[PDB]
Amino acid sequence: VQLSGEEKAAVLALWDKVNEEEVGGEALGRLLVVYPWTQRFFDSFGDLSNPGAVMGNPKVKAHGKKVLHSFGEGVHHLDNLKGTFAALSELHCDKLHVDPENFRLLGNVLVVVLARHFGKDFTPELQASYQKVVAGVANALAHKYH
Amino acid sequence: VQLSGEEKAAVLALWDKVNEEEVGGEALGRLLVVYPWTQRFFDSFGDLSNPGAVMGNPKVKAHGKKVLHSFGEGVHHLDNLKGTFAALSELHCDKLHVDPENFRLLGNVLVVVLARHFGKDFTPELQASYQKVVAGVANALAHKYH
Amino acid sequence: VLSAADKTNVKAAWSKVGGHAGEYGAEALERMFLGFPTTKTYFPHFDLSHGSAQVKAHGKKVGDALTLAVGHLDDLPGALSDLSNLHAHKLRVDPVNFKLLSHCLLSTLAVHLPNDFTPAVHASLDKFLSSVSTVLTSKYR
Amino acid sequence: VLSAADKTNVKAAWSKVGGHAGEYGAEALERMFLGFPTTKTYFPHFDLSHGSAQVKAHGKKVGDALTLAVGHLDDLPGALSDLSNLHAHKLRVDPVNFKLLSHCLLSTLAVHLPNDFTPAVHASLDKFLSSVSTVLTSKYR
Ligand code: HEM
Ligand code: HEM
Ligand code: HEM
Ligand code: HEM
Repeated sequence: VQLSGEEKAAVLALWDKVNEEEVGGEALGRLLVVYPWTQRFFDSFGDLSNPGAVMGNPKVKAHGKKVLHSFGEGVHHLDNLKGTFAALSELHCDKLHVDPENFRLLGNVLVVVLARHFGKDFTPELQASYQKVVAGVANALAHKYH
Repeated sequence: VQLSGEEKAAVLALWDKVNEEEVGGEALGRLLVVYPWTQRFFDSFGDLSNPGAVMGNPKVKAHGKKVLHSFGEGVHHLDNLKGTFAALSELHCDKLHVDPENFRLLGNVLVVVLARHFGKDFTPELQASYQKVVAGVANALAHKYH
Repeated sequence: VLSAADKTNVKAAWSKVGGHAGEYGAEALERMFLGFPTTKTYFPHFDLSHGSAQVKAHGKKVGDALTLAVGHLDDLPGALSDLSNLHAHKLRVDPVNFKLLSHCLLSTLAVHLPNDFTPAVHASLDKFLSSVSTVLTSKYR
Repeated sequence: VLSAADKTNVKAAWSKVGGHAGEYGAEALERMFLGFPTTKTYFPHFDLSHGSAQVKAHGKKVGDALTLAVGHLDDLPGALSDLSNLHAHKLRVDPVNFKLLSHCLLSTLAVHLPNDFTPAVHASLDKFLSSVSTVLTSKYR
């Protein structure tokens, strides 16, 4: 992605404060609720009929944590996004056949979640930096589509 | 991007039968008429008030041919697109500020125009092959957006 | 979306389509399956081979559905209410897919009615399809 | 299309915004200009510096426009008629930019109303913004 030296410092400093479990569980949960068609990929997780059942589902929280941990790998390897997500790109594109637009949706949902947990500390300047990182992850995951 | 050995054959074959004088101008015109907001980047072309003026405009055919031309350069350098359109990339990105999504829309109308021109010889297989070429070109012009 | 002028174009243009709606729906589908693989996901039980009796049959369903809508442009949310529940609530189809079908459909129409597919009709038929897509992906209940 | 549950969610959440719609509009715009530089292109005559009084003034217009929309959920096409003609015919704003402003509005709302910005609310507010974006980009009816 390549951000100013100062930006990296700012992005990395916020991530030291992120609880992958809380944040991930909410991010994946909101995705399932705000964009219901994403539910099709998780029918095995169980009852996702309503927001209360979705936020409470234990598999949603568990898979949510895994996803956020993956973002963390991206945040600590901003110089090599392509190589960092190569395997996940094959899984999501070739094997699961997920449309690339969804990666961006999850990226923005993630940003909204961070905004809700850090409030005023999530300044418009820090967010701008995070839209770059998030945009970066999305393209790398969509790399197998090219 | 990648196509079968027999794919490039059927693709390049069709491209030889293309009227570079027309196709270019009809693709751009249809783009300007079906998605009106794109007219914002072509004010200096003059009258674009109605479909009759656009398809008749002289600068639309002229510029149209240039566009249809760099597309051919795409049909040939398929396994090194990032390089071929590298300069046009920093052009539409740095100067013009055109949103990546619009390259996809022009690619699709180009496809529809080819469809109107070759009728049944433009088969779903052939169309499928061209969706690959259309997708790659679009992705290459977007490389400078990170 | 869908102004007085668009409606006139849609009604008129579908008129040129006539009873080939069924056949065009089938061709459109085949172009979609071959052109955009991600869409094969929603039809695990189908025979996606060239010439399928399921595809052709389904294409017919899509065809009448569109003819139905063309006759209720003033109340698409009502006439299509059932299909909306099917695609958005039951099947949960991803909205991006609707743009793909729409594209493949217009491409099919360009193939068979090259002289009726003028830039203006092209523009009207695109809006019509977007509106139908919004209703089917809507979950207004 | 907004459902009944969505209309109720929107009218309720906006009750929480209260008289801060204008401030949130300004922050939304400030987040958009720094987060997606391309959008500045549309404001060549504005002073986009930080804390600009020009951005605060405009942010207020946007805030009011949205409070107006919340009052006419049953007929957005009619209540926002003039804004549509301004954004689609004169300004010719690329529709993509509306998604960017919507995401920045939601982000801004998550920051100021952390306890009220639930999943359900988030979901409805998003349908609402897409619905408003549809109207403003359409050269409709
Ligand atoms: C920001 C982009 C995303 C990231 C970083 C991400 C990351 C991951 C990771 C790390 C796994 C777990 C792999 C493992 O346990 O071995 C996974 C699995 C999977 N992802 Fe994603 N994902 C993303 C977006 C999506 C989207 C939008 C969908 C849904 C439409 C999706 C559907 C799946 C599915 C179905 C699995 C398999 C789940 C399982 O059985 O564990 N992912 N993803
Ligand atoms: C498939 C994607 C496209 C291709 C291959 C393409 C190709 C070209 C080429 C070859 C030029 C001429 C540059 C030169 O002669 O030095 C150009 C210029 C330009 N393009 Fe594109 N373009 C594409 C998409 C777009 C889109 C979607 C827009 C519309 C928003 C756009 C707007 C322009 C403008 C305004 C110019 C400047 C023309 C002038 O004033 O001379 N292009 N493009
Ligand atoms: C122009 C838009 C579309 C229209 C008008 C349409 C119309 C229809 C109709 C009428 C049915 C019900 C037929 C029956 O009762 O057996 C149906 C079923 C179905 N549609 Fe669509 N559809 C559209 C788009 C989509 C899209 C984009 C997809 C996904 C790629 C899709 C996937 C399906 C599936 C899986 C079924 C059930 C198939 C079966 O089990 O027989 N539809 N559609
Ligand atoms: C949520 C959707 C939006 C709403 C509710 C909205 C609302 C408004 C309003 C109320 C005005 C009226 C000014 C007046 O007559 O006093 C306006 C003007 C304008 N809007 Fe929007 N707008 C939205 C999105 C956009 C987007 C996405 C852009 C482009 C990035 C845009 C660009 C403009 C511009 C440039 C003006 C003219 C400003 C000036 O020169 O004074 N708008 N908008």
